[PDB]
Amino acid sequence: LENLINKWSLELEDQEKHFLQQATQVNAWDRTLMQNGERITTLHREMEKVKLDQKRLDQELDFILSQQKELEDLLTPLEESVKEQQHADEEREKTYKLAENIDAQLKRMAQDLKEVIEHLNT
Amino acid sequence: SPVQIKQLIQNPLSGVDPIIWEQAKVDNPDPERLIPVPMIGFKELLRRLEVQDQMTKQHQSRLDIISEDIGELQKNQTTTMAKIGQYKRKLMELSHRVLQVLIKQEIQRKSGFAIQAEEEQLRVQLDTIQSELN
Amino acid sequence: QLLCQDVENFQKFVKEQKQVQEEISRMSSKAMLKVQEDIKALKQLLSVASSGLQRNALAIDKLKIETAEELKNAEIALRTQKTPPGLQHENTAPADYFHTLVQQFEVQLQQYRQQIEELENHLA
Amino acid sequence: QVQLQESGGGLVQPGGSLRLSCAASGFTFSNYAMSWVRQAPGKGLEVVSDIGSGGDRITYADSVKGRFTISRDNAKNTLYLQMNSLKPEDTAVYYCANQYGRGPGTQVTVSS
Repeated sequence: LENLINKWSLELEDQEKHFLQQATQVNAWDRTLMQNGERITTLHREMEKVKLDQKRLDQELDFILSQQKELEDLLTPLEESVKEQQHADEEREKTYKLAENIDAQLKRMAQDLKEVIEHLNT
Repeated sequence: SPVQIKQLIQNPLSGVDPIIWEQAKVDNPDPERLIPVPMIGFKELLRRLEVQDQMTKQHQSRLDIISEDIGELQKNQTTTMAKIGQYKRKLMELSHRVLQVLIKQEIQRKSGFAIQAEEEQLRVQLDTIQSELN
Repeated sequence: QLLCQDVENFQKFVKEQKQVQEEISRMSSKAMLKVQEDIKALKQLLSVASSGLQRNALAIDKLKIETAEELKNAEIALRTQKTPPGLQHENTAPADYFHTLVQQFEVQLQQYRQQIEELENHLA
Repeated sequence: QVQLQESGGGLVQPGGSLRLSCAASGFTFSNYAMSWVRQAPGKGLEVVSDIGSGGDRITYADSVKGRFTISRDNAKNTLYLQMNSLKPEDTAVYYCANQYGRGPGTQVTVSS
């Protein structure tokens, strides 16, 4: 009747230290869960911000396309009309062709340096 | 809340020792966004455990969505880099095509004119540039 | 022992507290720790992405400006054609174009030389 | 060889209206930009209106802004000029042209 009380009172001297262990680790785990939600929330808002910046780039890129399309539509008729067309006229042609070539060279050099850097930042 | 915190994290609550309760206040990891709340019994201990699982369940679900929006971003990024490569190329093309038209116009509209001074100053500036790269 | 069945009021409870203690003993943190890892991982992907986003956002503004400068230059050509022979001597814009063009050339190979050295130093 | 012939000119009272034409030949008109140019006998050349190959990229001199309208039919190789609310100062020879040539002209007098 009474010796039993010595069992349950020794179980409680076996379940108390469990409780404290558990409560300690709960206070630890729930700290993790709070860090998570905080870091999740921060992540999410940057994720939306970057979405925005991306869409801005998409818009600028559409704009550029429109600009370039405008530029070609403006340029082909000039090219055609100018197509249906002397010491000075021959010398002047050398002078301005020299410019055409130089521009052709410097653009190649540009294009080549870019492709090198493309192979670089890989 | 403002003062009201101070007005209810004291004295202790539901039979908590005034000494252990005071130890939680100082051992508080983020008193800016949290208060000590007594949890008595293995039941509140499990209740808290199950809340953790529910929220971690929600946490993981966001990360899967967000993960989704990264792949989209990454692919959006690669497309963007590609269009940049084209449009630089087109621009380089168009730019040179314009220089060709302006040139044809110059020769034409100056037909039968003396070579002219400022025109011979280009020649030099152009010849020195061709030489500077050879 | 008359109403002392309050030992049954101390038997059923001990188990309740024992069978929950076992439930606590069963739970782990592994999932909560994936969440922790996954966050650090996605931060890393987002960061490289947003870095490259700024890199070629610069590429895009430079491109937009230049396309716009070149659109102006084509409008010069259109102005030249429109102008009749009697007013061509007042068409000074083509001259400004070419004068601007050669100083742009001079500025270009200076950059390209500079870019070359940087690229050599980047290799050593 | 750019060949241009204009017409539709005449003598009108202040406030009057007129519509000029320029027939183009010897060149693929649809690809070229065109101008209307004028000269009063004492003064110098003044462009009054421009237009691009496709009838876009139009411009006007402030003098005639709101009063003149420029247009073209590429199919009939024809350049037009509506002139409304005409003034004595609009009195001149009206040429149609680009950098490659111009026509004989067509006289426009607005009496005073």
